[PDB]
Amino acid sequence: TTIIGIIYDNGVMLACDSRTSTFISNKCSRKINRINENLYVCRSGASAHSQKIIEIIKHYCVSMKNENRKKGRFHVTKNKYFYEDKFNDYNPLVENVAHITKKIIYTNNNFLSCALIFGGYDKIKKQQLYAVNLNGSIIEKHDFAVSGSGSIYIQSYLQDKYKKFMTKKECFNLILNCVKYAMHNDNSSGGLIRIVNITKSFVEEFTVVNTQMNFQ
Amino acid sequence: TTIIGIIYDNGVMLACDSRTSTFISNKCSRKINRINENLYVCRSGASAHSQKIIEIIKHYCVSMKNENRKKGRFHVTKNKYFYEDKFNDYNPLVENVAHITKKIIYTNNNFLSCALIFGGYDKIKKQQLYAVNLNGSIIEKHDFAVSGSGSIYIQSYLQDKYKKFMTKKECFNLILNCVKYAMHNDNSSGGLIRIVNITKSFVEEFTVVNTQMNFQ
Amino acid sequence: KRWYPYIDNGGTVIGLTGKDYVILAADTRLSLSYSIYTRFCPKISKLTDKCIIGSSGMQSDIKTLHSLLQKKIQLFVLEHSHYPDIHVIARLLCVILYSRRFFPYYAFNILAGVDENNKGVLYNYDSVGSYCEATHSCVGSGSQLILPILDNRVEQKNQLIKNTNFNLGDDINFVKDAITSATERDIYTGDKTLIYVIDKMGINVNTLDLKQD
Amino acid sequence: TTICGLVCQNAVILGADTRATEGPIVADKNCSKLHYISKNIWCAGAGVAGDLEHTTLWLQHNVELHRLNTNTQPRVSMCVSRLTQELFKYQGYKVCAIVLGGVDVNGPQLYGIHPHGSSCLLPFTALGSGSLNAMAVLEAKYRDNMTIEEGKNLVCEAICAGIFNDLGSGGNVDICVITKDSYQHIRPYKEPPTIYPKGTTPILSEKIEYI
Amino acid sequence: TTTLAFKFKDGIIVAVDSRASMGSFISSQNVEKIIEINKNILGTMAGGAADCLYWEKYLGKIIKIYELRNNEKISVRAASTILSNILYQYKGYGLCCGIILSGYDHTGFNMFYVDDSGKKVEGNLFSCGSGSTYAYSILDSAYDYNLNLDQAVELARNAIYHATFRDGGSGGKVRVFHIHKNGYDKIIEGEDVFDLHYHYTNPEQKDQYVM
Amino acid sequence: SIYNYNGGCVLGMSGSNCVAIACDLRLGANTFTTVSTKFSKIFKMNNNVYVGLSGLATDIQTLYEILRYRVNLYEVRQDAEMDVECFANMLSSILYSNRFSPYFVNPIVVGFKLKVNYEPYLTAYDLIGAKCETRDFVVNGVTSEQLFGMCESLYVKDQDENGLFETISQCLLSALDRDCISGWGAEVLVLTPEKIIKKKLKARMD
Amino acid sequence: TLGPVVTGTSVIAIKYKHGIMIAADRKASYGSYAKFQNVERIFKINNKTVMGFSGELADAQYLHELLTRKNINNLSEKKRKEDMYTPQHYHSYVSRVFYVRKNRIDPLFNNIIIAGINSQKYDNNDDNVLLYTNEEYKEIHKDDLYIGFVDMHGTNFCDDYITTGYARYFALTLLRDHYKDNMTEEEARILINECLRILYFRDATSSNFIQIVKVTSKGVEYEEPYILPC
Amino acid sequence: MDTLIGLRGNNFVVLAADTYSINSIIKLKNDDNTKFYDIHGNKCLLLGGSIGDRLQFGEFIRKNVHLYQYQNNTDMFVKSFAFFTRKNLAYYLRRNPFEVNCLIAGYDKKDGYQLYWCDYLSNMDSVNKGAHGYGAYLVSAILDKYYHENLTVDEALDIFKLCFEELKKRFLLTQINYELRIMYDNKVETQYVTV
Amino acid sequence: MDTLIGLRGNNFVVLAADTYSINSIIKLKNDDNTKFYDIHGNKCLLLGGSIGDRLQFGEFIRKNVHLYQYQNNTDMFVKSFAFFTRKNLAYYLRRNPFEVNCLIAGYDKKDGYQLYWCDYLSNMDSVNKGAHGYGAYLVSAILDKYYHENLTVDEALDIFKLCFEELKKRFLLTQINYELRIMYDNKVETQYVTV
Ligand SMILES: O=C(NCc1nc(-c2ccc(C(F)(F)F)cc2)cs1)[C@H]1CCCN(C(=O)CO[C@H]2CCCNC2)C1
Repeated sequence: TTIIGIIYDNGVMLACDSRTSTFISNKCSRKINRINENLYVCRSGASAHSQKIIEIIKHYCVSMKNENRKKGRFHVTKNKYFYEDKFNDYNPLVENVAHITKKIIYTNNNFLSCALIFGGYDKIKKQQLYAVNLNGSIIEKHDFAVSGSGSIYIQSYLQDKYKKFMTKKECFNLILNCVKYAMHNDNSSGGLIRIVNITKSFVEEFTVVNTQMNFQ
Repeated sequence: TTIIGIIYDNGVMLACDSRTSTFISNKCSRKINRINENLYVCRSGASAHSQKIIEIIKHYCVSMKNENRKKGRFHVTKNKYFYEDKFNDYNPLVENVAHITKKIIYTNNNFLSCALIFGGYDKIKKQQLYAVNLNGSIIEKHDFAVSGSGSIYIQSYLQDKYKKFMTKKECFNLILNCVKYAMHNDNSSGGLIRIVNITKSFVEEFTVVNTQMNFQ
Repeated sequence: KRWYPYIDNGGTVIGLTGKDYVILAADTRLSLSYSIYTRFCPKISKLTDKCIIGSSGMQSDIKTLHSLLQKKIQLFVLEHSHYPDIHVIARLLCVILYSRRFFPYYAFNILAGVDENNKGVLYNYDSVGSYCEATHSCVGSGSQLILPILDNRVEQKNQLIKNTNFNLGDDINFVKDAITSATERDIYTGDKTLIYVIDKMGINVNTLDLKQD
Repeated sequence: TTICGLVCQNAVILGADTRATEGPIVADKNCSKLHYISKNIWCAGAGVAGDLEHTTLWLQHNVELHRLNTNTQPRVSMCVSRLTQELFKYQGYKVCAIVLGGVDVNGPQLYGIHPHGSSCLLPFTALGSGSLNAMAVLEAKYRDNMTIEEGKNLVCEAICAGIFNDLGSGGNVDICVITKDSYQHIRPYKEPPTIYPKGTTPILSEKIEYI
Repeated sequence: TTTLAFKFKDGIIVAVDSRASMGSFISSQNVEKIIEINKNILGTMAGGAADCLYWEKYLGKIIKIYELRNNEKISVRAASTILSNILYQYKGYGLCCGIILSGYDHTGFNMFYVDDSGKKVEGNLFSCGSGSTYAYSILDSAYDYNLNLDQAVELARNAIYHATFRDGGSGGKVRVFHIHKNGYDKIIEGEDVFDLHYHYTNPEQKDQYVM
Repeated sequence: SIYNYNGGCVLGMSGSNCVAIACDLRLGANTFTTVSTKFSKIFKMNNNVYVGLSGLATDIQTLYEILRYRVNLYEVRQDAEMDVECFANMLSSILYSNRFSPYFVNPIVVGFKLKVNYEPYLTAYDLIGAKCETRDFVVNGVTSEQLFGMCESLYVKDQDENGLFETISQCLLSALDRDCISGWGAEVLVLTPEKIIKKKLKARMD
Repeated sequence: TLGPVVTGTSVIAIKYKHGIMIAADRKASYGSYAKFQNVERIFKINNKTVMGFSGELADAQYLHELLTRKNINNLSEKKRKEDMYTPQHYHSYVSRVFYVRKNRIDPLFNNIIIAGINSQKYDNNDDNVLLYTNEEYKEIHKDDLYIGFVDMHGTNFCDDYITTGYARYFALTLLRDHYKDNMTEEEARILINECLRILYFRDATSSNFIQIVKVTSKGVEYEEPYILPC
Repeated sequence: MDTLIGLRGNNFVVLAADTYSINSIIKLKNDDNTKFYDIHGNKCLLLGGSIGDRLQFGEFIRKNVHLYQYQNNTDMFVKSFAFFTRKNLAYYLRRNPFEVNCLIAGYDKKDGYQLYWCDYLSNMDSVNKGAHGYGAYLVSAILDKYYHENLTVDEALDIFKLCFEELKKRFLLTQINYELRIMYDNKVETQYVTV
Repeated sequence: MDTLIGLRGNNFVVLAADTYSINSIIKLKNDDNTKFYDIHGNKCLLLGGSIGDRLQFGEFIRKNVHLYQYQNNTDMFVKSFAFFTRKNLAYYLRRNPFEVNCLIAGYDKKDGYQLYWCDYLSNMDSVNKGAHGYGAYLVSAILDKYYHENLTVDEALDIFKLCFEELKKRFLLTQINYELRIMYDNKVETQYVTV
């Protein structure tokens, strides 16, 4: 598995492979999960454990979103969605969802073996990446986060190529090349590349078919 | 440990860190070992096992070199040595030394846990890199070889930056940056960087003090 | 993890004596766990013109043991200038199997033959060399299925009304029915069976297709 | 066991063999492995015999209860959620590898559920000992849009490959074609002694009791 | 397995069952568990059939060489000592033998119990195998030195029968041999113990016998 | 190895308008000591429902008591005999209720389904209630392989009561003669819609 | 060798009308790490015999060295082309090596294919052998062609087609379904490419970078390695 | 180590046991009285195994059956007593097992004289004869040989004498002292046999 | 399980052992003769432990001491015999140990009557009294209590009678049959004591 998040100038891009399990049980999977319209999360580790964590945290996020509503009136294939909550009035903060996920993982860290990368946008802290580690420790990353077996192979490479205020285009190219290199080097990662770009007012999800060409 | 070899135009560079062993027993070590004037080898894995392998293979190399002699007459701090055997009349081939090392490792691969990178020059195959893996399998690398704990962190990076016919200068820069990134990411590798440039007629040995600077 | 040096390649070998003949039928499937290496690997090897050996267990051990017994029989013929009968070959097989008592051949064997006096003879062997003569026997994966059937047909112990008159053709058809039942109920038995008949004229081989699932 | 499922246009096709084994011994030559969950949802099981049967009965009757209460057609994703939550409730035990195939308002949906409680929506899949043999045929021959008859043929080929290549698979081919309107469960889809004399058995005693 | 031997007024009686098993499965019921070591010595089998058979034939070879060299019949004591030393040399390699060597020599009738652990015990009455305790109980209840040959043979048959009745490891046929001064006789070559139950304990055969 | 402590085996077979169940009568101890020769493993639940329980004897008795309790409550509540298929499903549910601490038993259920038409009904179980229904025969116990071989070779479809009795008795006896830890008598029940024939075979006692 | 470290994946060998076609991807994996991606896993034994391996690379290289010296010693004693060792001879030799190592509990962690042409009656390539330097293909009867399998336990056999590793499930199903006698080179290539395509999609240790080797009347020919089309 | 023996005829039942109390390698007593548990109404529970488990289970069963008989003012049937004992032993089997072996003897008018053999796994059955302990291996065949349905009580005691003599002669534990319960003719009698 | 007892006075040495041969739960013999190994020249090796190891080590040491005495035409001293036995037992301790316990008794003119206690680990010492086996735990204190230096042989035999009676009464294996070697006044005597 390879899961990557990169903050650029006007958003945060998450990316993942699609391979699941020497025998490949599945080659078209969804490791990036939509928790809310402004909040996605990437999985790595045990599959059932992470998936039930996703369901529990979707339940928590729905409860928080319903409770956040105030009374009264106020104010390469892509798929794009505009936020229903235009002003971020009641969408939960990314920190809140990431921290309750950290709490649930830490409380059950005897057997849970899951590493998550939350990415999202809110009006307080703008775009954010949070990395929830295996034992249930949370670290906010302001440049990028990486996790999974393949990510190690690209660590220095990402550290060489990251810039502070990348545009959408060059960040997209960087994250795509990163997942491609990780798939090239790691047997456990492969298949089509899924990318999710999260911005102030919309989210667009890309699907990419890939090939690694080199004459090194 | 990080050990790297890169073939460039009319030469082959090898490079290594200096850190030995959470507690650092030694911070100025020699993982690159001179087997012959035209042949060096990089160690990784268990220290005593690899060092005794180096001693045994130095004995084999000396025996082979003495036997190779025909009768009669024929025909940033650096240290440079010119080959005594100018015409490569009797220096052992790099393939021969690498293969007898593979034989010794494979014969004792129950307990031996050592991965080696031989680099050298001879008149038959010019510059060569050989990688002797843990169980005693030998693979000749015509572009580069990497081994040790830190090398994984640079696997894509080197794969992105290698060119087929690099000059001395850019190959030196690439191998230095590779070991620097590996040391930055890997706790088990650190300290001063040793580099050995092997060419047709001489060997240079560089020592480098290092520092990783980034505003990523 | 230590490497375990034994594997069961499966399949069944049935043996049945007559008055002056003996039948040995073996399936030809070769399997590893729930997969099939090949659908044709004979388990029965000729030893003399009146003696054969079938075996079930590890195919490498079976092949090596059969070749070893053949080589020692040829050596016996060259040295002592007469073909050994089934009893001599039987004691020889016992000694050979017991010589590896602490790392035995992973094989259970049936030695079938017609002796000097024109009597059908069948010895059965476990791995370490304990052996005994029998009028009917079975080894391999299907043996626990087929040994009750052979007991019921041959001995008829629990039958007051006994039909103890058998000839060669009925025995052949009964052995076919037995290996068919083993194929039906044993996963490792199937594909094809080679049926050897030894009698006065010598050895005769016949084939019967079995289910391939 | 060899079980397979695929998604064709407005339909799911499940298929299975009919062999149950007590280790090396074939314990049942005509076992039925395609299980009813609802009119528009079916499933097949490839794990601990008991756990699969009782989990399928529990899922079927709980789905019927949900249908009665809500009056809506059942959803495949509901069955997936219930199965995965139940399987994760136990720490990996109660092993059930399920292919769950149905049609609802969202379309035809095929899911592979693992014994640890992980689900995966798939266009086709296979499970059991002969899963790899079936997946060879499916990966060779599957295409995205197929007729029902073509999907039936491909399912039959996959199950036959499992039957003939995997020792733990055998017997007949079962299939089930699930659509929104109804289902067609074709159980016998494809199919690739002595009488003793009276009184021969000795007895010590006999007792006759009239019902 | 059950073997027994006892000394009496007219020599030695030896008796055995004929069952061989592999765990729970009965591999055979025609096993010959009494071996002619020489013309005057018999040896029983209990435990590992391979080891017992091989080393008793090996002992026969050694005895043949000894008798041919010395022009004299070996004693039962010397044969037992040779067997015990041979079996002790393989201590720790998992040999499993329990053997009763009984015979006639120049010092009269002799009987020795020898097992794989180097044991060597001289006596007048022994029993070995899984049913040994039952045969011991029957023999010790009824043993007398002055039994006639028919009485001794019947006692041995009854002891083997009760051992086979109680022990799952023993069964098949009972054999009873009689060693005398000029060789041995097979008094009961083989008798199916099925008939012995319906002789001794259930002669009338109107109902299942209740233990 | 828990099933080897007592041993035991149960068999069932179907004929035309008739069915039969059979079992050995041994109670063993520590896999080799026979301690009883009348321990019947067949139990009547009702006239059209019989169960054959093989395995650990304590669990045989406990499960039989539970099943008798449940069947009697069902029949007194409903004032009718329990259907054989309802009993089989109930036995599956009871065995699965103890999934992580199972009764070490391998039951068979043999009876008549009523439709008056009397259809034979046979099914075999594992210890956690996974059941397989069969039209021809069912087997459980440590002697399962020998019983499977005998029934596969000798089963004849649609036999009358006498032929069914002879075939099932010969299958059971031949299978038991090759098993150390089962035997010591054999009970054979043959049910027809009007009556039951209980017989005790002249079996080996080895 | 205690266990596998650097491993080669499946090998697929089949008989076709002009001889043997044997295929393997050029990848050797260090666990889940695809460290080496241009490795050779089909070795030439002689002009009518090739060897392929799945499993540990060190053991396979040791076996390759053994067979190399066996071929050289055979060549030293040769006086006519019939004296050259056949593929079945090498199969028996490899089976014996594996059997002895199994007996001493020091196995080679490999599954080996030994394939080639048994008959000398199709060419004069062995009359003048060249080890250090390299008309239409003749139709060869399948009885004169040989493909043989060996495993860790020494279980050895032969067939018209052989698979190792993950190909024993994916490739072998399609082979048993679709194989036919006397296929042309194009049909054999298409079948092998389909099998390798399924393996590339379903075997995580595989790659789409294939090496094909043909044993025909004109000897052993190593095809240029290629990426799987489409 | 605790040898128990039981023999049932048409007109009697007899139970017997060694009278040794064992603590590691020492016999605490040669006249142990923690094995027999006589219940009111022609019933006896003879227990083997660990002394503490014997005391706990035997007194538990005795106090339960006495409570039944006083609450209901009747004598519990021997079959009900035996199956109640088996049910309670099996209840504790999967929760803190009583490592005790049981012979359950009694007399009823409904079913006559009755003997039940039951092991530490609660595997129970009615028997005409039975034994428990290692010494069972040395006595059972004797009980098989000399038993017949129409035995007198004196002939049964002679059979028990044969069993005791064989346990002295052949068994590793040379058990010399024995206690016997004789139930016959609506009386329960105690006997002590040395050698 | 093989009880061995030894008692040395100024004018005698006495050894004793139970005469039981054991094979799992059955006593093969109540008159076992595989424990005592009398050597020529007023010497005795009384061995415990497994019967096969007893036979091998006993016979071995006996044929080794007889070879010495015939080669040299003298009687080996008892001290030399005891230390030779200990040396050979310790030689095999780290290579296939003989699991045998030894009492080594004898008479010399050089050193009078001598008794040596030696265990399966070849830990040896000269003693006035000693014991081996589990039964040692029940006899040693008796040997401590009633021993004095000027015992007559009859008083020593009375002490051994007390030891045998205690082994009958209290020991779990009710050992009844015993054999005794009495070395005194230049004669070696065998006695058999029941109870
Ligand atoms: O008893 C069986 N047949 C009849 C045979 N009787 C014997 C035999 C009997 C008695 C004696 C002796 F005492 F008188 F000397 C010596 C030999 C060997 S064979 C089968 C019963 C089921 C198990 N079985 C198998 O073959 C299972 O397959 C094996 C193959 C390789 C290893 N893994 C499983 C044998």
